[PDB]
Order: sequence, then structure tokens, then C-alpha cells
Amino acid sequence: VTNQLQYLHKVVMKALWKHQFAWPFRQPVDAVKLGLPDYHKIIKQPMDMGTIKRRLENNYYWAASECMQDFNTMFTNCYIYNKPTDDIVLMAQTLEKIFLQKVASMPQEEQE
Amino acid sequence: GRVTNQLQYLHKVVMKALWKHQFAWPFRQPVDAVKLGLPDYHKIIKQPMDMGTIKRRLENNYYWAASECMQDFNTMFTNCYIYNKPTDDIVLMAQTLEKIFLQKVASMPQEEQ
Ligand SMILES: Cn1cc(-c2nc[nH]c2-c2ccc(F)cc2)ccc1=O
Ligand SMILES: Cn1cc(-c2nc[nH]c2-c2ccc(F)cc2)ccc1=O
Repeated sequence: VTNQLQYLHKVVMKALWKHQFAWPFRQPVDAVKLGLPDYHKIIKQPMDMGTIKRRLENNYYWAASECMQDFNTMFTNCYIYNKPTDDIVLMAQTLEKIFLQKVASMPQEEQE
Repeated sequence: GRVTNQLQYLHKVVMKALWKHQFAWPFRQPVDAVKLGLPDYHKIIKQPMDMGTIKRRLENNYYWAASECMQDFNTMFTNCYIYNKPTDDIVLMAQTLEKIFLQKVASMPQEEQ
């Protein structure tokens, strides 16, 4: 536990998890379900909110940067695999905007 | 706009680190679609951004809050991931720079002066 990680839990993940655009990011990408046979060839480190939430709830993370990199990885995976025109990219952009808005107000020192 | 402690940190800590980086050179000026032979660039990327634009903007007091400057950084990176092929070195260069940006943004002063 740190102030910064409780911030990313109680402010960042609270806001994003309940967002009307969050639903595609709440669980891992299912290439079989979604019909994306190339997905795991293109994307090597899958990431999703569900995994990050669990990790925040089990104190998996040692630094706030570590949690922030997972959010980044989740958004980057989306922009890299998906066509520029796809709605999912707009939904990713909107979520990442809130992530960054909130991270700009995150506590400055990681005090344990 | 106005000057705060956060926008000083973004200018004098974050932007300094990224700018000198060995992978930073493709990001220091706008993408020249004509010069680089990328005729579809402006048809795909509708809001171009580069650290050169962000730097001038921090130097001419364009930004009102740190969050506005951080959104410009995000657009710069996101444009790279959206336009380029996944296997392209540029995408690896952006990811690396983006990781350093998020590490440094984490250590930014909490409240905005
Ligand atoms: C992160 N992420 C999620 C999904 C996803 N998750 C649930 N539904 C979808 C989805 C289904 C059909 C469609 F046309 C677009 C998206 C797809 C790609 C991706 O990169
Ligand atoms: C942001 N950004 C920058 C450039 C860029 N800027 C200077 N040189 C290049 C470049 C040239 C040739 C090449 F094979 C790869 C990159 C290209 C794409 C892009 O999205």
C-alpha cells in the first residue's frame, strides 16, 4: 500500500471501471470470442482493467509507476492492434484522457 | 495562459529527459508527410503533435494546466501507435519515450500553483 496506489485504486480505477466506454477493457481480449486469430501474434503483453483492479485489491504493485505502466500497456495494445477508424480506439482515447487528467493530481511522493 | 509549478516540471524535468533521448529525434519536429513520403498521414492523423510544438507551447505560456500539456504528449504517442505498423521501430521508440514520460509525470508536484 502507498498513498499513490490508493489514489490509482480509489480515484483512477473507480472513475474508469464504471465508465460507459469501459466494458471492452474490463476483462482480457478473448481472440476466440471476438474472432481475432492474429491478436496474440501482434500483442505480446495483454492487459485489461480487470487484471489491474485485482492487482490493486491484492497489493500486487510495489510502485505507482508499475500500475500506471499497466494502464498505458492496456491503451497502447488497443491503438496498435485496432484500425485507426475503429470505435474501440475512440473509447480508448476517452478513457486515457480521464486516466491522464487524474494522474496530473496524483500525490507527488510515494510515501508507504 | 499562465505559469505553474507542474508546467515548470513538465518543461524542465519531463521534456528535458525525453528531448535528449536517443529515440527522441523522430518526435522533436512535426511529421513532414511530403519529405518522409507518407501521403496518407494527414488523412489518418487529424491532430498532429510533436515535442517541438509542446516545447514552444510551454515557452510561450500556451497551457493553463499541466493536464492540457500531458494530453498533447498523449496525442503525440497515440498518433505514432495509430498510424505506423505494429512491427515498425518507431512504435518501439514511442513506447520507450512514453514509459519515461509516465515515470516522470508520477513524480510531478501534487497540487497546481
Ligand atoms: C481491448 N479490445 C477490446 C475488444 C473488445 N472487447 C469486447 N468487445 C470488443 C470488440 C468487439 C467487436 C468490435 F468490433 C470491437 C471491439 C476488441 C479489441 C481490443 O483491442
Ligand atoms: C512520429 N513519426 C515520425 C516519423 C519520422 N520523423 C522523422 N523521421 C521519421 C521516420 C522516417 C522513416 C522511417 F522509416 C521511420 C521514421 C515517422 C513516423 C511517425 O509517426
